[PDB]
Amino acid sequence: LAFSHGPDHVQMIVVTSDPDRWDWVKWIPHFGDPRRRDAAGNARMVYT
Amino acid sequence: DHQRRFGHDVVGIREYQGQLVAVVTVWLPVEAVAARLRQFDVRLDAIDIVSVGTDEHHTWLVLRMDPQRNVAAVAARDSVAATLAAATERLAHDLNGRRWTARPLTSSEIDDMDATVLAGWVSPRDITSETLERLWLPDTEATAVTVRLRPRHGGVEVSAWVRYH
Amino acid sequence: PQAAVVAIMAADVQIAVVLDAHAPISVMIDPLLKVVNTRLRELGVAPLEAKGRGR
Amino acid sequence: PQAAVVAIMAADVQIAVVLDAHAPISVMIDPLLKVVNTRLRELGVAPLEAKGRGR
Repeated sequence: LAFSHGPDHVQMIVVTSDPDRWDWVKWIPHFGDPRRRDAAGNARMVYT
Repeated sequence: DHQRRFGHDVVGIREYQGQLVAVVTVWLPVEAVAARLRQFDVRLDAIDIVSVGTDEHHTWLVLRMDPQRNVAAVAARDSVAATLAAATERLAHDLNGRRWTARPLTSSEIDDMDATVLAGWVSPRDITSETLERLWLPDTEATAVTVRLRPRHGGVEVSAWVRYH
Repeated sequence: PQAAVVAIMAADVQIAVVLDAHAPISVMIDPLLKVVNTRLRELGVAPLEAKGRGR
Repeated sequence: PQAAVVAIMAADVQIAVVLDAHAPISVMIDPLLKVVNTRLRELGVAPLEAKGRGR
């Protein structure tokens, strides 16, 4: 999905109990929340 | 003979039965140039440290490389001369950076270096590592001091000799 | 402001950090090794220490 | 740590590099490609490309 669809068309959410398995997704711009900003950029749309 | 290559420096080369090239360098430097006898592909015949002086303190590396032991490397490259020119530029850039600088000689300056080495006798020494800085001390108008490195096995083994006047 | 997010490789681990994209390296490298050592200590890894002279 | 000096070759060029000998190749291939492309572009040589699909 990240290759085929741009961040403006598809956004992504991961809800997890084990975020270490999901630590790689932080780089993918589709997980970026456009609404909340932090030091690293857009907020990651990963929830526990 | 001479070349300027796709690299960075002009390099003089001589050939008679195999190729010869030399690099000047400007207290003690590191001894570990033995590894550069075995580059990533080429296999050089010997590394000889050469030095001459009284005054007139000069210090040199002269390198021997047989193309026929190196054909597998040369065949990948657009010239045998370009091969050894690159390998000597590698050694020059490895030595360069510290207080001592290094460059390949032009073949004209190679004949100059040959003249200064001649300028117109004791035993070869079995154990040498401590000797170098005191073996310069005996009184002479000219001393030539040199050390040889050769690939006896996968290691590198050392010999040194000197002459005076 | 613009920032780089980069994956520092040290002591056989990757550590992600945020850095000022316009400050020079020498300014931001002074807290960086502290942050890295703090993460290494979080990981229970022997921290980075210097030997001899250098930077 | 151990880092290996090696030659590398591509695009009718050979370059020598020092690689973090114990890091996975998947950590290093991508910036090694970027390094090689920068070096080739500096030489006026046509850089490397991905053709179609592959890796």
